Amino acid sequence: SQYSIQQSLGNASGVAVSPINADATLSTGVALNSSLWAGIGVFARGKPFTVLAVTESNYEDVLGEPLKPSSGSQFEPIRHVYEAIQQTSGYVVRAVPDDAKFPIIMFDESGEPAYSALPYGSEIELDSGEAFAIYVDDGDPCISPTRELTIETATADSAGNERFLLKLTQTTSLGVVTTLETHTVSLAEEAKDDMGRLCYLPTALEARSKYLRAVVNEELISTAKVTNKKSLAFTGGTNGDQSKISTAAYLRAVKVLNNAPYMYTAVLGLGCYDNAAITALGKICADRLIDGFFDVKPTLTYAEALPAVEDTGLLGTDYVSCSVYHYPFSCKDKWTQSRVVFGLSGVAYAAKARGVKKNSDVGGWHYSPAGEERAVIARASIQPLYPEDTPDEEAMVKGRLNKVSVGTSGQMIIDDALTCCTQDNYLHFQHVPSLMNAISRFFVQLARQMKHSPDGITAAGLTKGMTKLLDRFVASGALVAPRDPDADGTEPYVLKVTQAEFDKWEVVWACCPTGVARRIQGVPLLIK
Amino acid sequence: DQSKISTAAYLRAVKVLNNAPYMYTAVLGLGCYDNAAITALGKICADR
Repeated sequence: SQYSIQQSLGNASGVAVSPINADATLSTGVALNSSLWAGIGVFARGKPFTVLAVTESNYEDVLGEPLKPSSGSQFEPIRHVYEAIQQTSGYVVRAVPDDAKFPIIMFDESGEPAYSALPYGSEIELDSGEAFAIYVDDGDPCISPTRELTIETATADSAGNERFLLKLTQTTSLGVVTTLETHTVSLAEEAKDDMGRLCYLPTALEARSKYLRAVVNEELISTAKVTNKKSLAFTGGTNGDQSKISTAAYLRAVKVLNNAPYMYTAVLGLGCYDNAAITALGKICADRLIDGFFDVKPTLTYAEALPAVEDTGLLGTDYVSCSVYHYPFSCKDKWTQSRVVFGLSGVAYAAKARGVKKNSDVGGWHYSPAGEERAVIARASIQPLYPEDTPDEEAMVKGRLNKVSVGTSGQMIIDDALTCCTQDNYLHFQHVPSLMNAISRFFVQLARQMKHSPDGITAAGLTKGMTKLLDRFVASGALVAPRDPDADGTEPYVLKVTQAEFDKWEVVWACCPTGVARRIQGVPLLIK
Repeated sequence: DQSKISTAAYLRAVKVLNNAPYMYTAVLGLGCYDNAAITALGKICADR
């Protein structure tokens, strides 16, 4: 019609405006100064084999209350999570034993309920007389506190379908009874609630409720009717024995964590001392170009610590960014007030996060996770496990094992930044791989955004983006002038974007990383 | 019954709005949660 604006204007009278170009102002949003930690573990409450999300204000309820050290070896990951959350949120994966079962309540045409329990990861087959089944997907075995489900009759909708109110409430062993969630659902395939949302039972429970799930029987759903049932009771749920877990469960959990569609920059090995799982997490590091902080069993003597590092499998050249720790000390627990021992992965990641939060523009990735201002260990009544033994500093450094010490003022600190790389070059320090991986991740983002463009745009865009990013790093202070300014020039970074064939755009950037200050030597002199 | 309306009616209404001989600088999607209608209104934006 009129007031319309064309864009082509080919060989005919008229006026047209071309669409806005906006190609010389292409930025990239990656937000490099952000770090999240991902880990697997064994907990009390949570959905098994499904990626979770833990923040500083919900971990207690999403992951359940902390376990008890006297129960067994399952008390480690909760403490690791508590020590690592202090800085940033993260993602966890809960792995359960084989015989863990969740409760199920199955109804019928008349409405008389029946109870059962089914192992995790299995769907439900409905009997002939069963109309619909409701089960709990929070992961809690519904043993303490108990959980009760109530059905109440409600007013029918405008169309005429009957909608009933579902109320699930938790009751503690002491006697405290509080409501937990409520809904208005119906068995009709098209009925709607008062607010207009869909009220069909399966989809409604799946979408708007994070505690329950339901299934229905298509044949019997037409004639199904529900009565008024008050104060039902889930039963049969059982978390099983969590002391022992087959390596298959850990492998499945780490595979799920691999396939998780999220972003994280640390693969913390939360209290999982299994060689296969540690190797898989190292593979995750190598694949995603991130950092890992694993730790050997913190109950081995200094003599057996060295062969265990070779055993755990990351010693080689593929995993150049994974650090291995060892903390053979005792401590007094924060919650249960007992004598417990656990690892150092959480504190190592806390040190790394404190380092990465220093710079604000691009984030400081060049700070090593050690020292007395960024890696202090906060515990209670640290009592050494083997006071009669002594470290093996030279052997530890040759075997790539970071060691704890006592810094100034008497608080224990981490005093090494050595990775699992065996080659004796710049790559075995901790900060260099992290900085290079940050650059590589930014490059991947930029090139993915800029793929499939003509060479004229591509060359200029790539050069501009890389020059800007590396200038930001140099201004931050992570790159310095080369050590020998005679052969390899005098610039911190050298960038070269070239074409190899019709489409092989090749970018080569060489950077000079900063030098950590690990060994300091003073030589006093006297002047005649 | 104004509860349910076929997408044909919404398409006809948005076509009439497109062909309207007036001047406006905002194409507010007043409480119409239909994918086809929203796409048509986006077309109106991109055109005018």
